[PDB]
Amino acid sequence: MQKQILTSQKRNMYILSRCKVLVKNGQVCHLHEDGNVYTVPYANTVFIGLAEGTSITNEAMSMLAANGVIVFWTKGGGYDMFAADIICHLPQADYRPTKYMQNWVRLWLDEEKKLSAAKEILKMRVDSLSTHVHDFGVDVENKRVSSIVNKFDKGVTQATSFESLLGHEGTFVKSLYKEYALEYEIEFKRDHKSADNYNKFLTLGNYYAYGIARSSLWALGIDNSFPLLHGSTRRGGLVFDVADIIKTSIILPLAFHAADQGMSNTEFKRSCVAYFDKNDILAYLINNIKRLCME
Amino acid sequence: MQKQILTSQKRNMYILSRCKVLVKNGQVCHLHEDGNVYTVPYANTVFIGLAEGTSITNEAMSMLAANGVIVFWTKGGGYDMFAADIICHLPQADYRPTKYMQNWVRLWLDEEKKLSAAKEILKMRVDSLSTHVHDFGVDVENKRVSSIVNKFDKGVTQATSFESLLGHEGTFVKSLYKEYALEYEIEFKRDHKSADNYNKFLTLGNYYAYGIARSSLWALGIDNSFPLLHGSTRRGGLVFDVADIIKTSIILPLAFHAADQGMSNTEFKRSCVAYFDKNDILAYLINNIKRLCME
Amino acid sequence: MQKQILTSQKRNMYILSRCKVLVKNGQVCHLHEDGNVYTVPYANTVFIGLAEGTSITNEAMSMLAANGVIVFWTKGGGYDMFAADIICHLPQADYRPTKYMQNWVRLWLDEEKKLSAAKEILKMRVDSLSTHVHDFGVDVENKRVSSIVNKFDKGVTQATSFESLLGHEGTFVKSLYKEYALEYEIEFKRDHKSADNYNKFLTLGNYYAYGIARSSLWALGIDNSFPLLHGSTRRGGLVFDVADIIKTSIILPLAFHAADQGMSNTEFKRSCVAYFDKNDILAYLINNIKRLCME
Amino acid sequence: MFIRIKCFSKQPIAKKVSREVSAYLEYTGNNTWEGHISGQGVSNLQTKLINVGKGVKVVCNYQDKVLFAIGNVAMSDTGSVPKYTTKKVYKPDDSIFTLKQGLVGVAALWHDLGKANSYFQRKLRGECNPSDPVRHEWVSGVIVSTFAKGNDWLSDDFIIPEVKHSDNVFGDDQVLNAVLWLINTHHKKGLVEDPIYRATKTMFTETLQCVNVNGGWFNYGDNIDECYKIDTSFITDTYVKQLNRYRKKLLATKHIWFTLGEDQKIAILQECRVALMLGDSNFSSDLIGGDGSHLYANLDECGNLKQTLTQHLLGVTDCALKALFTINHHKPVKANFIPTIAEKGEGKFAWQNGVNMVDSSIDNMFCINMASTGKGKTLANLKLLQHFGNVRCSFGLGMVSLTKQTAKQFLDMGVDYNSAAMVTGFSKSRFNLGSESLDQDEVSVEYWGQTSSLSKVFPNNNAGFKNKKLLSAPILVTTTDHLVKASGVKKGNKQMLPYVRCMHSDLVLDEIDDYGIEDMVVLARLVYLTACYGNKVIISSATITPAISNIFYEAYSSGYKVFCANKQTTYKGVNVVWWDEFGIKVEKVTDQFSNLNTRFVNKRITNLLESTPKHKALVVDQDDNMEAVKQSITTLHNAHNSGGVSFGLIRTTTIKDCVAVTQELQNWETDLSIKILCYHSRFVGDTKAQMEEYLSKVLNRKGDEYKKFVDTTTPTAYIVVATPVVEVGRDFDFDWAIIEPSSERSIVQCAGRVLRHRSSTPTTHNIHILKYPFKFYRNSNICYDVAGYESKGYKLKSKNMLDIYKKESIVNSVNRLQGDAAFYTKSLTALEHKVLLDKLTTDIADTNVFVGGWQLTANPHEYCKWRRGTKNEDLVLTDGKWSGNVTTTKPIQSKIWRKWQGENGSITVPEYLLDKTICYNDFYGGYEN
Amino acid sequence: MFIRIKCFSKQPIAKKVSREVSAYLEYTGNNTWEGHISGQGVSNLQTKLINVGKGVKVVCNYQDKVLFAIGNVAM
DNA sequence: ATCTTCCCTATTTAAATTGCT
DNA sequence: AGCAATTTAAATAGGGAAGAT
Ligand SMILES: [Mn+2]
Ligand SMILES: [Mn+2]
Repeated sequence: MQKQILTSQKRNMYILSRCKVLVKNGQVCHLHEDGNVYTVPYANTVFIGLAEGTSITNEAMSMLAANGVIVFWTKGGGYDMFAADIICHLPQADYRPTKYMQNWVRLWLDEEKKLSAAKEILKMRVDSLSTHVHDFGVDVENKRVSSIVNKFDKGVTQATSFESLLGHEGTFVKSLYKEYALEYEIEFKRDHKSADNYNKFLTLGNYYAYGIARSSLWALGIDNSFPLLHGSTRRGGLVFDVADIIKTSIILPLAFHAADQGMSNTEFKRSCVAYFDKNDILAYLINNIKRLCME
Repeated sequence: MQKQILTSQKRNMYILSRCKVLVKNGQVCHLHEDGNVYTVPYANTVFIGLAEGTSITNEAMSMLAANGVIVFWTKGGGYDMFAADIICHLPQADYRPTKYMQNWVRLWLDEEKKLSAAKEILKMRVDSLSTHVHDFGVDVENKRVSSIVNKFDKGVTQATSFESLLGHEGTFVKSLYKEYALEYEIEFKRDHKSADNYNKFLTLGNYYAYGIARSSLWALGIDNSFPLLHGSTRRGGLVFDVADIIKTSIILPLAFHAADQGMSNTEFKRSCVAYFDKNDILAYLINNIKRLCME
Repeated sequence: MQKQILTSQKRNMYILSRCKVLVKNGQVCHLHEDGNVYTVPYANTVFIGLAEGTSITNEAMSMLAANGVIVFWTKGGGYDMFAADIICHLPQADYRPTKYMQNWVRLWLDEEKKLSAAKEILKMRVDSLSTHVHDFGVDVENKRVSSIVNKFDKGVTQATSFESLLGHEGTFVKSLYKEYALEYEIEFKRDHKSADNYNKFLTLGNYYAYGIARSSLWALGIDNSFPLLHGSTRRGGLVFDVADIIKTSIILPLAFHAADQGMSNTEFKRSCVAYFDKNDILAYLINNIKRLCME
Repeated sequence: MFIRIKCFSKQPIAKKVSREVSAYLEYTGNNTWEGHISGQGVSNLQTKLINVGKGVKVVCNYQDKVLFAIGNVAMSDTGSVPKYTTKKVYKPDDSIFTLKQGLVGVAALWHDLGKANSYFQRKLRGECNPSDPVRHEWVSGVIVSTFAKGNDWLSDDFIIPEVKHSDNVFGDDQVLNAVLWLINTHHKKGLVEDPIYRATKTMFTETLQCVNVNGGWFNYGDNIDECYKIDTSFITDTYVKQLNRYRKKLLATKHIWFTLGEDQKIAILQECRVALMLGDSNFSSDLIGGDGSHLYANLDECGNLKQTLTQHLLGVTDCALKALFTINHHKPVKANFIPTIAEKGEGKFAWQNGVNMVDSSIDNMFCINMASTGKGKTLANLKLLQHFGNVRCSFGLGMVSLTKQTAKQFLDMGVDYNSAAMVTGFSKSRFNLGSESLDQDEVSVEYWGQTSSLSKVFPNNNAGFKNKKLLSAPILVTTTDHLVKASGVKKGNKQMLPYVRCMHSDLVLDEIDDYGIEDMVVLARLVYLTACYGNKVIISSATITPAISNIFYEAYSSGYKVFCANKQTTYKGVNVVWWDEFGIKVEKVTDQFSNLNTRFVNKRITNLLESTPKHKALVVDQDDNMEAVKQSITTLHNAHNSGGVSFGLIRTTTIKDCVAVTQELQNWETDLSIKILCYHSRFVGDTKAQMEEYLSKVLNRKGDEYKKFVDTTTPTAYIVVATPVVEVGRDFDFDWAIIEPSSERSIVQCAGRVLRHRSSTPTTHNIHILKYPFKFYRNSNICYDVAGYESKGYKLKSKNMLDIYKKESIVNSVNRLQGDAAFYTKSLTALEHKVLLDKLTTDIADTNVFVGGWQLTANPHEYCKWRRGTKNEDLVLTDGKWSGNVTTTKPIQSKIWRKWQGENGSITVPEYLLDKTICYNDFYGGYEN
Repeated sequence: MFIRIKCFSKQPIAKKVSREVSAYLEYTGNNTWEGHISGQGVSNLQTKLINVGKGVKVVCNYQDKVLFAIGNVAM
């Protein structure tokens, strides 16, 4: 049976597109219409997203869920504007460790402890920024980013509600979106439905950080129905709360660099694997959410 | 093939086997083994299951989830589910944990409702024994079995602590084991490591009970980290606590009958799922968890 | 018959050890004494080398020479301080460009012109340091290295005899070798018959720079038998000037880094390929002899 | 961690390994996978790639170094992935392999000629005594010697002549004598009782002529005439042609046999004997079924007649020939490239970059690792092994628990069980309690590993679990007694498994000073045997004595001379790598080892002396050592304590000495709060193990975690009265020690148990050495012989430690490192060095280390006994009820701090103390009362 | 410039294509080569891999962008 | 349906030998 | 000594059928 790899120590992640996923001689493999059967390292896979035109058998889900691979679908509520229901199946056949649910819900029910936990996860945004630096984009130590991080921390320190929190999010994310855009010399309006690369790479990285965040949640047993951020535009649950720790530190710089340096979708996807395994972001989120629940 | 499972009152847990689920002429259908297509009505089903030999496609997944028909992947039989997402209040309009889930959490938290719910789960376990009367098994109305039932009822009602309830639960469970051993002319002592027919048949029947209790806990959105009897460090202890209700009422007589007649494991699986379909055991567990959590 | 690949953009680079070099079925390969046949890419090889227990054949040497691969034999050193004699097969069947040899002769025969070329080639190692800066080891622009290369340039500017050039050559080699020793915190003495890894990595880099220098000289038709720097200690030919232009810039920090990190010789071979390929040190040497010849 | 796995496999063994390797890595096409994975993912991929079946052809590359190579895939010598490999690569004057083939083939067709006598026939049929008067190997030797005396034994027709009883069968012909010794010693070696012969015999034949029938073969001797009347039914087709082809092979190659040296002949004939028992036991293990009757060799489990002697001789021949071929032409399976070793050592491990001063392409290496404790010696040994490439080594360590400690270090740094194999051959019942899931400790016996190709030539496919872990281990972290049997055994085929293990693997012996003198002699015999096949010996001992380091170098030099002249290569010398925590030095040494070794020793001494003195020892003046212990405890508590709480170690010599010191200290009236522990070796399984785990967790002073395992709030004297079990292999840190003197290495080791983890220098004195050992009051003639190198041949003129030791002295390894032979009768250190050079000398003697001529005999395994102890019977406690004359007693309950109870287990009692009751007790184990 | 050639051909068209491309890159193994070569030397390799004959099966990967794919490549 | 095992099915690689230069 | 032609044969891939869930 063995240790079967810790899910923080899995490095492969995939989002398959226009394929039939099946089992051929015990192999998780996706077959395209040209007759090409590409295997998947299912005992090392973090997640397999499924794009439009995809299909998967029962046995492929059976030996992905036995190996702890989270499988989601990018359509349905996957237009990312409402972000209501990205259809995301988890392996709950494995009986998960429970204590992170216990400390998480002790702080959830208590609304003051939920507010404090929300502030910690909002500070994790700037913690992610400082820890994960990029050498092909925005320097974190320049005056604009340091000023807006200081403004974000002094606003989230004196915050009173989740409506006040929703607003601080508006500021951080929107202005980091913008600050990158002005440094990448591009008039940019975030739109999930936009065709430019600066948005299609951003939605691909949104799905990638969705998979990383959901795998980090499921690892600890944490679900999604217990989010820390409640708002009108924050539909989607806890997976987006964990995922937007690493938009502006990881997903957004990689997407902006990709679009500016003319990468293709495949290489942006790979740049995402390289950053998610070189700095070990899954173990980062898993250990940090242990810091979040703790007691 | 096509299989109907009543779960709460009106929604039906559809189980699909040896079929390819896709979208035909704008609505979700599936081609079966006999080459005949079958459609699915969106109104009467909420849970739809994908058993062995089953593949689903992406737009079928999206349109099923947009119609409130939330899909899960299961081993063939419909009560061995390994992959799903979490029930919300609505699948598209919002993302909130179910009332049942929240009620369970609150009940678990305050120590008095947790003790009262532990007493109640054992009350309904004794009810299950009488409710699901078998033919080959011992008489529940027999004087020895009724004496064991009244001993368990007195012991649960007079107890004020959980370790007393664990001792009384073990006494009741192994006393029913002793009664069924007295029926089937054998020295039976419950150990998981034994390779005899009775112990290993009870073990895989208990695994089937864990699967159907996992489906019943998932179908109301109850998470797998809030056990009543078992400790907080027991991984998936709520699955074991809910499966305890039908372990000594359904799994134990079926397993002892199966070891008495000595047939193979797949036909014991078909006997277990036949007993689950005929008497609506999952619906019994669903109503059991509603009456536990609603209080 | 096409452009036959120009020598400055040839990339592959080997020194073959304990293997008989032959041709199978079209390609040049080497067969070790265990049955292993590894192919040599002769169309892109700059040089091959032959260590102890090596044996090349006739048509293999022909396919290297007609393609234009300079081949030497590593052993032959028998003195106590000097890399004595390396035997080197020039591909002269390819008729060479001529006027670069005429320019080298017109500077070689005139004594004041040879001294002038001796001057510029002594500061060529100084600018090699400035251009080719490694990421590890020392920094070139520190106070000690700049002070010693400034003293070297001041002394070689006022030099008027080749024996003064040999003395200043000795102080330069002692200064660099010992400063690298200081950085890597070791005691260093350059003996070619030493078991210490900083020494035989330096002899391996001596062979590598020898091969690079004959490929650079043969690419412009320049013979080794016109040494513009000569002396009792310095008697190797023109290879012991165009080979040790790139000791203290390329090989010696790479040899010290390889002897500090301490894996096998193959990482040093591959690191020499990587740095001679990434910075185009062969084309850099060829272009430097180009701006030497027409001035 | 980024790896790349390539497949060379045929069959669908390029297919059912593809499922597992495609479960963990992405497919780059053309049967090549490449991707990122964790180290535990590498372990899982190894475990489910090897277990999937035989024929897996997998090479893995981490960056550019090879991670692992499944099978005997040649893979990479320089480049990786060859083209076709066909046949006929080198084909040299192999000579000595043809010599070993001819000797093994000629002897193996003659090894069981002596079962044809009528006594062996009625022994197999069962109407006489199953023990023969003369063993059948000697009868076959008599047959071959009589045939050689009559006809020309190399080129003639065979025909077995009329043989009589011969006391000696060894003549002068060197090659015949080799064949005769192979025939006679295919079951057991001859044993020579003669003192003059043991005194003088050195050469090959000149010792072999003294091997008579009375050395074990001649059991009782009343049916000799029936034991030498013989039938000649072996003259068949295939037996005669096999004998003819092997005899002519020997005939053609014996011209290189006379050009060998004595050392060669001994090592080559040892290899021939090992291959001959390998073939004999391999054919005797399996049941062949068919038989041609009228003559028989072996019996089955039912006792029926099977394996007739013609086909038995033919089967033993081919099996021994195949044994020889696979043991002489093996590229053995090595360990994984551990990625947590190859980086830089930081801080106190920064000396481990000395491997970057050693050549990575040396065929031989003799490491003398003189680094101090706590610097990571075994990690540095693994680093030195991995500097030359992939690792294949046998970490032979004393004690079970030290092998457990090195295994736990190997596990938590980088080594999985696919490369490591922890072997302790007793199956101890010491289990870890508290939490099985939250343990993260207790290195166990599974060895997923990889079965080597040498298992097919061993009897009945090696064995079960233990010998598979022995032979097939790339890294074998073992107790040392699974390796010292390689040098040879008395009776049976127990030599072959450690012999074939040490043939293709390096040898790493750590802290060799804790072994006995005969133990160190047989360990240097193992070093010589390991160097005989080009493997590298790493010795790791800080307190090395020049004598020891020298004789281990000379054993390695004789072994490397064997290996150099065996492959017809000129002997350039031994790559000696002196190593400590202050530096390294690699020299090609063929001669003058002594001056270079003493210069490195002096450099290490000067690198130890300018550091602050950590152990200041005062020899007490108080004659009576009981009250000397009292006064020294009071003084070193009043001087050395951590806020009133002090830890003391009373190192005494023997068990009744320990209980005497304990019973005095328990009855000692003082204002000090003495809390007494007994820490000797005579204890029941449970009790002993409990003491160990407690002591390891309370004397750990690298952190302040111990404040919670003892009552440090109240000023208390925590005193541990112990025997030499504390000075070997214990990671203990006492505030101070009171030492009963037995040997100077005991003084240095118990100095190493004081301030082992801290770095604070003592102010006045942290060690109080007793004036006399307690055996002075029992035997004034000799008192230091128990746990010391004093003896009847080496007597101190005075037993006063003012006369034989410095009164004030900084105790370190310097006195043991220096080496003094003069004034050994009135100083302890020079007494130690004297014995070490007078027993481990550069002679062959009979119990010595250069043993030549006697390897042919059973003498080095009888008179030099590994772990030579007393009779030792084992009184066993069964559920609280003792077995023999034990009688449980009650301890004094005055100052006992901790007392663990025991119910199972066993105590090891010498036969001398079996006469009286050992009187086992819960606090202190065995005594005389 | 660091490229990688993958060959998926059949003998003896595999024999001859391995013969031809093994003159340009290091044999990383199992009919797959990887090495450093200039892009106009890459064009030279392309030119005499076309002229070498039919049924030939070569794909390229500069970084991972397919620099040239020869034949109806499966990929 | 999906997937597995096995039997064709022949298509597809590797070795082997041997004149020829 | 490399190679070529050319045989010879071992193995790889695929498709169809049938049996499991
Ligand atoms: Mn025998
Ligand atoms: Mn025999």
